[PDB]
Amino acid sequence: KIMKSEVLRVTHELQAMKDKIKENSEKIKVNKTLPYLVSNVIELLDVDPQRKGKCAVIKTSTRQTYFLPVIGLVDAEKLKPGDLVGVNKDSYLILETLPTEYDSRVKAMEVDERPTEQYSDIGGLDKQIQELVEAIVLPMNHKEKFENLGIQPPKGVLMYGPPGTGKTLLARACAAQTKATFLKLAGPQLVQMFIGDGAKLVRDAFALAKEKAPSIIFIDELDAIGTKRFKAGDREVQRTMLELLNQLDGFQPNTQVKVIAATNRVDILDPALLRSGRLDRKIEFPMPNEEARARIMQIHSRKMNVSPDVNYEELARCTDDFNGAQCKAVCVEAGMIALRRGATELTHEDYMEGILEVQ
Amino acid sequence: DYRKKLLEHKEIDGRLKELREQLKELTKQYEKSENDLKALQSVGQIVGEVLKQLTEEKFIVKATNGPRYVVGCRRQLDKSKLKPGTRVALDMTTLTIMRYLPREVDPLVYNMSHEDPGNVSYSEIGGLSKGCLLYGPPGTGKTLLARAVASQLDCNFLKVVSSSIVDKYIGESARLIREMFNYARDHQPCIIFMDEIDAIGGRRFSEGTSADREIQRTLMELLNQMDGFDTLHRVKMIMATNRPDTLDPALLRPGRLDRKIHIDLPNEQARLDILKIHAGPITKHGEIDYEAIVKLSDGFNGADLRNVCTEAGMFAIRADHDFVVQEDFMKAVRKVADSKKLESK
Amino acid sequence: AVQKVVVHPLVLLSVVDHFNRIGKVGNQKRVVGVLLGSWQKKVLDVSNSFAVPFDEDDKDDSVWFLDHDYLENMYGMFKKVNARERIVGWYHTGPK
Repeated sequence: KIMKSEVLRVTHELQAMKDKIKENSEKIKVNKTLPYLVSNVIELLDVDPQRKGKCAVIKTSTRQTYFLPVIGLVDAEKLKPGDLVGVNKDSYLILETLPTEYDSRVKAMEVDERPTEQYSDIGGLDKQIQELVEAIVLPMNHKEKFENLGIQPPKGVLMYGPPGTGKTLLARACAAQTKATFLKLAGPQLVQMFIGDGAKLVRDAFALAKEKAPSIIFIDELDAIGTKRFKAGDREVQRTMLELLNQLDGFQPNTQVKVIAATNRVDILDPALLRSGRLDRKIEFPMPNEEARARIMQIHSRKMNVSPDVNYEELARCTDDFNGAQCKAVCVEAGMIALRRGATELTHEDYMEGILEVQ
Repeated sequence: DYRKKLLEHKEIDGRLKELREQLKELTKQYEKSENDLKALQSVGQIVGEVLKQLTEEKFIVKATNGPRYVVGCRRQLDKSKLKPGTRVALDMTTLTIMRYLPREVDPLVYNMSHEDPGNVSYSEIGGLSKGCLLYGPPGTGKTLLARAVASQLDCNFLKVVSSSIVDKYIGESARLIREMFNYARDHQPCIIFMDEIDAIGGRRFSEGTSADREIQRTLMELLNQMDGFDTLHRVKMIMATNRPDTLDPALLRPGRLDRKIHIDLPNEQARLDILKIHAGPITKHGEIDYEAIVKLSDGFNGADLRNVCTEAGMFAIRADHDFVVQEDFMKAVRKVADSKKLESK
Repeated sequence: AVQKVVVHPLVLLSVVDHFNRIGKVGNQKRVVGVLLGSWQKKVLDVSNSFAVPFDEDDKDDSVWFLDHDYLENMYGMFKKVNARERIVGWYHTGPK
């Protein structure tokens, strides 16, 4: 062991390095304390002919352009044309880069932490919603098993069906089970007055989904803008829409946060929406029958003082060709006039009274 | 007694030599921290532009902010890059010149930055042994092939999206056909991809409106630059689409689309090969039988065959079993594939 | 390797300080100073320097007294205030 006796000197040199890094690593707090302003960064690779070529183009908020190479600490998500970077008074070096927003009108579209309703609020849809509950639970907790089996969850699920069925409050009810950040987005929001806004909205959606923590982005009314016209505004929505499909087709690292979509009608079906990353999960959600409407209306009305003498035959007969949110409006209306009816207990005539009231 | 002390001392020496790797690896990063701290000391540089040069040693610079200045020549650099018309950089002190600043553009960063890695994808396309037509029979994977060679070399990443010929304003897209195809004629190597051409492939059977007439006019520029007065012997275009019925029979002339590659799974060896490359990282019971999966599958989609096989892995993971028997493969590829036949209209 | 060097008068005026801070003791031997410069480029450029207490013996010439802690502390603090210059060599004021 005489040859291994020199390792002690090496360990003393290494622990001496750990003893001497406290000062030069301690000045990181006083030099990198606070970037006083915000400056935009534009990446531009240079060539010096080590003597290697590496540079970047800087633009300050006060419209002043300077010169500086690519510097700082170990960069992994950096080197992109972003904003909100670290900068000193006049040295103009890059110390702390963090991606920034602005145009808060799109950043704060729907800031929801978690909803209140859960999946146990409906009745008679487990045979078709269980695939989605699995498709949101197993890709969140069973990421370890995805390497033994080599499974990548799909990113596009088509939640299509007739309107009024509750395709938004139910997907939100499953978003309560996702436990991730919920972020809504409307179809018509892409149609703006200025040019090129849809690119900023799409790259913003993948900017918060790509940059932020694992979240949930549910969109709706996609059919209202998914028109395949052959000037035209829906062809501009083909520029933005086909741009989004290009970001769901040309991006293999799209294994991150999913993009859930829902269409209120499948009349104008875009044929280019078929792909593993695109809307491949096509589970048909038809109009609930009087039995299913009595189930979702019973579980949605399990909180009000409902009379126990309900055979569901009269309401089952009156509810003809109705939807889920329509019976939800009947439940809410019953909870509205049942107050002014004097009797604190919900009666049986209030069902048809609400059906003929709002419809 | 003596023979055991050599092995025991070899074990003490082993656990003594197995602790250096936990420090000597991160000490390189710790020293790299101070290397960067010594690399961030070059600060205070500004930019400028050169318009007119009077003296060979000292010339006039034009700053971005608007005020103009005059600078000298540094003893290190030479008069090669000092010629006018090249954007350079300056310093706040003495207005010296460290190096120049090569110009660029905004979309040029997008056209010169996207790169897709992966060299095995060229050999993962399955048993598949001036323009190419990739049409849309019941079989997919054209994006995996075009992006497989494109991910292999492609010599560039000149991707042409079918949504880039929108031209919201007056339909003068000829500046973009001649601009981009003029870039293809300028750069000696060039490969062009045209994915989802069915949207811009209107058959103009009836009287088209102003929105259709401009797209068909861009198709007239395509005619005038494919079989007009301009050859395309060196450049190559890849027309990908979805339905082989509305593919502009005027453009279906064999002068442009020489061969036809039907993206399908006809051969048993191609379906078995793609099934094996998609069945790489999957684990399953020792009982293997792929001839039933390949035999029962008739005219299906490749990437959707991956989605059906992984869908059978989800059907098998519903019962949270680590091992996966091939019964759920035959019955889940069977039933789910029959659902794809139902949704194959 | 190195064709020419560049020496600033600041180090020689620091030798004037070597002759100033003597204190009239009667030794005036070859006080050795720690020369600093830029060894990165092919040409050598001395910017500043410092000194270390150096004493020899009267009869025996092989006696020489240097310091490692003072060199690592003055060089450590000097590198902390200015990291663009590092150790290169030394120099003595003796004519022989």
